[PDB]
Amino acid sequence: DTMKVINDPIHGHIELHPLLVRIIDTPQFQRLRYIKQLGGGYYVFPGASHNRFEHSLGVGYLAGCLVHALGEKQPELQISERDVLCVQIAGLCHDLGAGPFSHMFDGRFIPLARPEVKWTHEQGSVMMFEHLINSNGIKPVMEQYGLIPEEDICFIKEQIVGPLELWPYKGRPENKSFLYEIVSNKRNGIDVDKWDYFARDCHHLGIQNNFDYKRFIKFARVCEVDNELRICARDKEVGNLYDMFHTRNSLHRRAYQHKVGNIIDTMITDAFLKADDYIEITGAGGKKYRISTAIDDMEAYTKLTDNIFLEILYSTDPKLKDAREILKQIEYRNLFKYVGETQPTGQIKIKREDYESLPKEVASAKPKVLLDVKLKAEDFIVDVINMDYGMQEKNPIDHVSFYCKTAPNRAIRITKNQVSQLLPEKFAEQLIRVYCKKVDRKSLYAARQYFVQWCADRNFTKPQDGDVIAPLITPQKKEWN
Amino acid sequence: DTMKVINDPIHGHIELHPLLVRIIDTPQFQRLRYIKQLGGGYYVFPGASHNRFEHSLGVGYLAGCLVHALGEKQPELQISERDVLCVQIAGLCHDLGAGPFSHMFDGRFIPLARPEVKWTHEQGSVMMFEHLINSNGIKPVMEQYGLIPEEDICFIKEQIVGPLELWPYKGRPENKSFLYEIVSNKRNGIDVDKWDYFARDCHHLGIQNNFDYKRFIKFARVCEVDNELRICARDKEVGNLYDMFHTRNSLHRRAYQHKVGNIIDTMITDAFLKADDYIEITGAGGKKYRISTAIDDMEAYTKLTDNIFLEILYSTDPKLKDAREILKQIEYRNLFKYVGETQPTGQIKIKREDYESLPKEVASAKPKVLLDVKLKAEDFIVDVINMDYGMQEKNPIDHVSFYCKTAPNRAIRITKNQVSQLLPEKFAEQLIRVYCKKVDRKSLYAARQYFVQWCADRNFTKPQDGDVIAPLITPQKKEWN
Amino acid sequence: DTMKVINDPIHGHIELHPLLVRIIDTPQFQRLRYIKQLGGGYYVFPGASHNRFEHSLGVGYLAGCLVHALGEKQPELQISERDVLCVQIAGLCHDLGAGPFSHMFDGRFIPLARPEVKWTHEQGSVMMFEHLINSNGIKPVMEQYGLIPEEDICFIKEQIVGPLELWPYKGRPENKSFLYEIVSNKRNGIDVDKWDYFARDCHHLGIQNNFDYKRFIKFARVCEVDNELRICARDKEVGNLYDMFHTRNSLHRRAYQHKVGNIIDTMITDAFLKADDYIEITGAGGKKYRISTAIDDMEAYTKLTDNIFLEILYSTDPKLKDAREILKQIEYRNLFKYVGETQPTGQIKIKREDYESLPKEVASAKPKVLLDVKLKAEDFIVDVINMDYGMQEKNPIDHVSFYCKTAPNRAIRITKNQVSQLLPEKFAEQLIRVYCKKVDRKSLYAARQYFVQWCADRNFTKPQDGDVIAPLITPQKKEWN
Amino acid sequence: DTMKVINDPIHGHIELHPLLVRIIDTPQFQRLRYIKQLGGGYYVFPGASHNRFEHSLGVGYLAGCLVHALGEKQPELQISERDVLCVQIAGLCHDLGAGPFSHMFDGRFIPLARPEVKWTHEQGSVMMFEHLINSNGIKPVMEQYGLIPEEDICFIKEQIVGPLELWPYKGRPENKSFLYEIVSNKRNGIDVDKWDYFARDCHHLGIQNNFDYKRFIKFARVCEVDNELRICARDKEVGNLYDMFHTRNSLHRRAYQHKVGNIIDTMITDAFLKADDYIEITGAGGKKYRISTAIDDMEAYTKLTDNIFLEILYSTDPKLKDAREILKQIEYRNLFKYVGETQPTGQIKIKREDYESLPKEVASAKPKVLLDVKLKAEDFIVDVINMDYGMQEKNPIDHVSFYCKTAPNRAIRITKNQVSQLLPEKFAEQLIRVYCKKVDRKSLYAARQYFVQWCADRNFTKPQDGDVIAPLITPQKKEWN
Ligand SMILES: Nc1ncnc2c1ncn2[C@H]1C[C@H](O)[C@@H](COP(=O)(O)OP(=O)(O)OP(=O)(O)O)O1
Ligand SMILES: Nc1ncnc2c1ncn2[C@H]1C[C@H](O)[C@@H](COP(=O)(O)OP(=O)(O)OP(=O)(O)O)O1
Ligand SMILES: Nc1ncnc2c1ncn2[C@H]1C[C@H](O)[C@@H](COP(=O)(O)OP(=O)(O)OP(=O)(O)O)O1
Ligand SMILES: Nc1ncnc2c1ncn2[C@H]1C[C@H](O)[C@@H](COP(=O)(O)OP(=O)(O)OP(=O)(O)O)O1
Ligand SMILES: [Mg+2]
Ligand SMILES: [Zn+2]
Ligand SMILES: [Zn+2]
Ligand SMILES: [Zn+2]
Repeated sequence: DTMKVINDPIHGHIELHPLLVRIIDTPQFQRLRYIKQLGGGYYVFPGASHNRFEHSLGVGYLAGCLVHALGEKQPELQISERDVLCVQIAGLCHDLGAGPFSHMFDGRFIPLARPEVKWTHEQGSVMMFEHLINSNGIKPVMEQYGLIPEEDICFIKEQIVGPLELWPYKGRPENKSFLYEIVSNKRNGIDVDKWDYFARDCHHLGIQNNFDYKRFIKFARVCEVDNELRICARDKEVGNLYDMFHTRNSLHRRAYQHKVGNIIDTMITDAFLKADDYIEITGAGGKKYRISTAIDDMEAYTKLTDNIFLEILYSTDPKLKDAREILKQIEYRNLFKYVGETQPTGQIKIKREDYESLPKEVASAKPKVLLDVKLKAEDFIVDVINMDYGMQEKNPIDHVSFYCKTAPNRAIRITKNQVSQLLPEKFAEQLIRVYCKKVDRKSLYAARQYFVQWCADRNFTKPQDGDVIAPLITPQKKEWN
Repeated sequence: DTMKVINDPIHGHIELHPLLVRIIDTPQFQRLRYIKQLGGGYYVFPGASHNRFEHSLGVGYLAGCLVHALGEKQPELQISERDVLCVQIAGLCHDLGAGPFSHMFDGRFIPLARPEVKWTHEQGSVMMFEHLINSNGIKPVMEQYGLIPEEDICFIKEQIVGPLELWPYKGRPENKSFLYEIVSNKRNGIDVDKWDYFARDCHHLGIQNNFDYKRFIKFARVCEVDNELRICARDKEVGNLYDMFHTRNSLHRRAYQHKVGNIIDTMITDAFLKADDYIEITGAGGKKYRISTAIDDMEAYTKLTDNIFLEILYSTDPKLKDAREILKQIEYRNLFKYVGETQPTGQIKIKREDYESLPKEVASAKPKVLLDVKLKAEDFIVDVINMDYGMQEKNPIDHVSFYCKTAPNRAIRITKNQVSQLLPEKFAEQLIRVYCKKVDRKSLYAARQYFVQWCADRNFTKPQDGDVIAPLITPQKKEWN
Repeated sequence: DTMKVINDPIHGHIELHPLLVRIIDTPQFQRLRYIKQLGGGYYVFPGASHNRFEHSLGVGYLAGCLVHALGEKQPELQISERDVLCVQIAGLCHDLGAGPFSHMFDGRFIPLARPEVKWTHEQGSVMMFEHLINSNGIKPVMEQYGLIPEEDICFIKEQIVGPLELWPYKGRPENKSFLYEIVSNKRNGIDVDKWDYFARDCHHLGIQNNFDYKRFIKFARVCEVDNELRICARDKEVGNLYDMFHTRNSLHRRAYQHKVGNIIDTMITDAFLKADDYIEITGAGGKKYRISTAIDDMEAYTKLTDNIFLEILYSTDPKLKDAREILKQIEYRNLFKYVGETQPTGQIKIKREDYESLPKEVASAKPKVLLDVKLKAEDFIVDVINMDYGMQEKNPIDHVSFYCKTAPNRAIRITKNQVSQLLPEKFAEQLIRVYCKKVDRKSLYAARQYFVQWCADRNFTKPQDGDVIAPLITPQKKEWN
Repeated sequence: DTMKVINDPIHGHIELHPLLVRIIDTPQFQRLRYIKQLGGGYYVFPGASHNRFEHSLGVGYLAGCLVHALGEKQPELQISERDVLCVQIAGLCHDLGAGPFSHMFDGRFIPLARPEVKWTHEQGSVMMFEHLINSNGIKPVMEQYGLIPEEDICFIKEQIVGPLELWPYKGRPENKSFLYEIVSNKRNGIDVDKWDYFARDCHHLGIQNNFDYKRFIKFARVCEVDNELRICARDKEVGNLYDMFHTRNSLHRRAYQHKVGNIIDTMITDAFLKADDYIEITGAGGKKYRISTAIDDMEAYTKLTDNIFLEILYSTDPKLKDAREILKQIEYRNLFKYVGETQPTGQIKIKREDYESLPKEVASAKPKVLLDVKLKAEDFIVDVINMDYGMQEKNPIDHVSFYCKTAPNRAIRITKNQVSQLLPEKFAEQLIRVYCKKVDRKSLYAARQYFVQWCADRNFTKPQDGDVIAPLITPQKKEWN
């Protein structure tokens, strides 16, 4: 069979090898048509209707581009078409574990529904990949195209999830180390996955992207670093790399962590939690699963998509009333009310196990103001957001290797002070958003008082609108004035 | 409650008047989030994931822009903000009647499922608008903002569907005739609906748009034409108008009538037909409706979206197997095979009552060829496509009024001969596509022989691949040599 | 000496081989930075400030892209590194013969200044290329990078200008005929030169076209046609090809032949004609040349760019007063006034021999109206423009070869009747613009009367604004209603 | 007479009031067509051929957009069409004082040619505006459109250059203070000039823009701040503001201060210095001026554009030989060699009085390497570049006023700590680039040794490629290891 050409609004005309086509045309891959890339973000940015499917095509394409470029500039690397196909397949299949509304599912729902389990999106992708391969007879097509299914399937999985557990990989040896930096870069976070979603999300959101992946590809080489051949960027391109991470941060501030988008993800998750006992998804054998248990059976998970939303919204069963009602309130735009935003000060970090107690803290605050209404713990929502450069408190550029034009095969390192003094001094912070479920004027007022008092007691930052929303609280706070 | 700003990737930041927001935040309008603008086109162009929702937003916005422009350039027209709001509401609500997969529903499915009924997309939009209004207490909100519900609701409906069936409109008199030309121009098809979907579809498909609606708006005026005030374009802009329709035609040939997109629409429709007896959609009172009859109850139709596709796909009920299988074959990319394309010659038009007889005609033919495998009528699909400039055989530019720079309040007409000799000689044609449901090598060979013989017998145009797919048949037709 | 990466707003990051860089960094090439691509068009479209330099880079690049794609899809063509470099150089240098204001120079100025000489842009490019090579010691660099200067220099020139005097080319044999279809396609006009200026001019003008060269490249193959290996397009891409020419026509209608742009080209050409005796350009040995004779010495022509405009504009010598004044009137925007536009009918063409005589005719007509101030022939300008599909009366798609997917190695032909009846029936037409050098109210009125009467007498098309500018004249002609 | 529509690739179709058209169609304004926006940058980014003309149109337009938007949103500000016209004219004319290659002229050339005179670009623009007005009879045209020349010309000048001397402005009273923040914001640098060149320069450079000015305009209001009426942004837009300045910094890093671009500006400046004694520009009365003295006579400065470059390049006079040689060395791409880049450490700032002594410091350094060639001070170039957020050491966002959704007319302040911990800690830094005029391998090696030795001695930052370009020097510095 022959190659297919496909037209993508981001990358243009992409060539798809017949093996890739065989992989794409399976229920396991096509399911990605029914999962929105940005989930609840679509309910704030109406252009964001794009799905995981097209993004996956993009990542496969981009993975291919990088490996190809590397190969043509450096034939001594012995990059084979087999290598190219494996990196392409890895890029294509990286997101196969996506659940309903993408990262709402693994980031919000599963942690609340199944706290005992260790679930990652990537593990999901490996399992779903295995299921695709075994359910569609892919191994003989792989062999037909020069792949060796054992090592190569191992390699693809390793590209997606990391080492399956000092060279920890089995799919490829150290002299092909660079191949593991293409799809998901565990070392510094610089990969083609990011490059695709920056561009694609920007295209759909109506926000413009300022990162040029093509330039990066032009300037990329492979050099020896610690007895492995790794990808190195050109030294003077370091500025661009800092900008890339800045871009990432910007996209999170403007879109991915938009206050309303997040509150909508929250409400939908609440609906799924109230629906979990009663929704049935039929997997292997005819066995029944729940939304929270579909992850245990790939045939059921294959059928778990954004559809569940609509299944709940359109239901007539009384047992789903509660869930249904919540979704209906989303349609009427009767959302939880944003009360405010604050940050911790000094060294103070908030841990996830402390998240659960935060609404209790806010309601327990004691403002010295006349309050019509007393508010409870369940009236508040506290969303904690980690904003960083992808490596917690670390500078990812400290984990990038560079080359100089005068000696292109010699890897070097570049420190932050060698670049600019206008760069961040810290690379991680927390944003605390507080919302109130009671929508009346007085409850909202009260909630503002509770919130600002709470910020004052914990020495958090002064809310930007503090002097307007709670003028009796902010002045009696040494700093904030 | 204040105005909202929304960020659209096509138009940028749009202001939404609180009345519009009240209309948008209803189940009848939010419903459009679950219907793909281009339906089956998404299975060919992976960027085409956009839904009717954002498009309706865009059209409302642009209607607003045009009316506002007309108003600020010519205050003597007495355009009120009430007029602006009514025009905006009409733009927002024109597609309220969209069914699953947009024009697949009213264009393919409903005509086959219920041939006796006269259902149009627009009338559907009117009924759904009425339903939204009554189910959400909009009338007093309209009144709150200076609208007069009887006249204005009548006006909005008239803008969507035309005269509800001597000046035929009741919502506005002849001296505001131009207002009826903004949302859906029944006279020549030049309206803001088209502008939005050209721009938007081009953005998602990965095809670049070459029509400049902002320029058109800049050059628009209103002049007296036969005792009504109508929209007139600048004379010198006539070329652009021809180009617009050319653009329209291009999009239809590149995207909207794509051979695979159409066969996918055909298969989906076939599945919906096979599922029709068994799917239940709960409408008013709790009464059950089917996919083909949901159009009889707006409460039921509200819940009729692209979701059914998945409901059929995810089903386990044996009664749905047939339907299900069809959808599954789409997932495996086992589509009916494109055999070829031809056109009629001379004066010959194919009428709709004769569509049904075309596969039998193809199935008949005597290719005088080595007869491999015999094929039956039910093995063929024949799709007839009417390609025109929107007014059947008529030139729409003959129904446009122009003004010249030396006398901008004086309307004139421009004939085709006054423009260019490189323009089309005909403004309507028919396209005949033939596919075969038997997908094997020999069946395909056979189908090609039957098809070319059929083209020869009907004196149709010679297929482009004719000399290759049927080399024993093409020489027997002098005209083709 | 390594490759350089250069960033182009149209094509992105382009790689330039050291040989190409050596060619670029010469006075003969850098000269193209000082010559505007669209000449007078910048005085109508303020974004059109781009120069021939960047465009030449673009064409070199695209030429390379096409030949590389062909090579990798079909290794049996034996396309060498040398072939790629020669085609790139051809693209790079196809415009070396550009004169001040580009096509104003060879299209308007030289024919008026020296009607006896045979000057073309292409021959100018061959001459300038020879000069660049010889003045900068390029030949040994060519051999240093694997080129064979005699054969390859011949090949490059042939790519630019066509056969230097049956297989007429000496640079490459018939089995590489396809290489001659890349930079300048004399057979059908489909080349990378067009692709680049379509994209670039659109980028700068602020108008967009819908032609996708990248898609074309994806679908291009080389097949056998008449003992030649020629480039063939995929059959179903024929529509796009027709569209490509539509695009061309549109760009000419909107931008390249803009009425005001053309009148500015006319005025600048007049200033240059009036300046020719007095501007001195120093050529070889120190010999002096004029603007019209610099083409006789490449050392002088090297210094002949748009700069001359400013020299004339900034001059103080009385011998240049006339030239200067004209340019000054351009700065004050006192341009000749457009009076109107009309066309001839079907089978009769106006050939160059009559252009000179057209103003006398207009002034000669006797419009039965009160006109106080009579105009002479010298008060008029008549610009007639040939609009075609690039091959006079011919359909260029009749000269395109195609292949179908069932047999990609077999070239076939496709007729207009096989594609659509919505296409043009004719492929060439003439446009007549009339201007008046007298700019006062009464002179303008008079001019309108004369012009419309002239249209009436000659049975040309009715001017679009005819009933407005000459309401006393149009009633004498029944056909015009 | 009437308005003109003009098509700009950045802003689309702009309307120009007849007064603006009158101002534009003068030699003083049209002059801007012959001065490149980015000067020497065109010799690095080939798309950057745009001139000051189109940019000035853009700023006029945007100024109009902002004042207009403020006007419809808050009629209580009493913004008149007279105010709108005056702001448009100021935007239109802010750059009239541009010299050849824009900021090369006022930034490099004039300080070297005439260090005694105090010339700014802005004062230049004011003088040139006065000249335009007086030489073209603009005043009665101003009066014709409702403007009052005495007050209004003053207003325009004040908008460009600031107070010509409580409330320091005379053109408009304090209740129109916000009008002075539109074209050139002397308070915090947030103005429409920046918005336009960010967008335009990005469009031409092939760099993508990340700032959304339209969104800013939607969220802009006027509020009372410290007994003055100022433009305030919505609180939540604070992030966008920080990003805006980041964007600015990025544009300076990638394009405006590109090392090769700067060295090309440097060489051009030297050529102008060697040409100054010999080039003649004819000013008022017939008096002769130099490149360096043309600023003393507006009639002469009108004729001072990028043309001088070509005059020098095309000259034959022996007295200009040296100058000529320099330009020729640019054409052959024989440029001064970039040696390296470094920064001071800690609190150490380099003072401007010390710039001249730096090449001497570098040449005086004694690297312990065996050198063939010794270099002198005149062989080195040391470029010190101030990179900041537009207000030297200050955070400009500390000089921005914000408003909250709950009380849109109550201005507030927002501190850096209320926004993010990932923001710059410093807002100003110094960049030191070193180049060598000797271009042979050995001199370049030597220059590198001298340079890195100098960096070590001054305790500057370690050059990024230090260990590669100078491996015998870097180990001597503990701080660098
Ligand atoms: N004229 C066009 N311009 C831009 N994109 C197009 C055009 N036509 C189709 N596309 C898109 C749709 C697909 O995503 C991709 C490939 O389409 P296409 O070439 O029509 O494949 P196809 O499979 O239907 O034809 P075939 O099987 O005969 O090769 O490009
Ligand atoms: N920084 C941004 N840049 C571009 N678009 C944005 C940005 N932030 C949000 N958007 C989009 C999302 C929405 O479509 C639109 C409005 O967003 P936003 O201003 O955040 O409204 P909001 O309703 O959440 O805030 P508020 O109610 O306080 O005014 O702009
Ligand atoms: N950060 C950037 N982003 C986009 N384009 C850039 C950037 N920096 C430079 N450019 C452009 C300018 C040129 O057209 C092209 C090449 O520039 P550049 O990489 O700086 O080459 P260079 O010759 O100055 O460096 P070097 O010789 O050290 O390799 O890219
Ligand atoms: N069809 C077009 N599409 C886009 N831009 C155009 C088109 N035609 C012209 N332009 C540009 C060029 C100018 O910048 C601007 C105005 O052009 P145009 O409307 O033709 O002015 P004009 O002065 O020649 O006509 P007139 O004086 O008769 O109204 O738009
Ligand atoms: Mg809001
Ligand atoms: Zn991903
Ligand atoms: Zn529509
Ligand atoms: Zn060209």
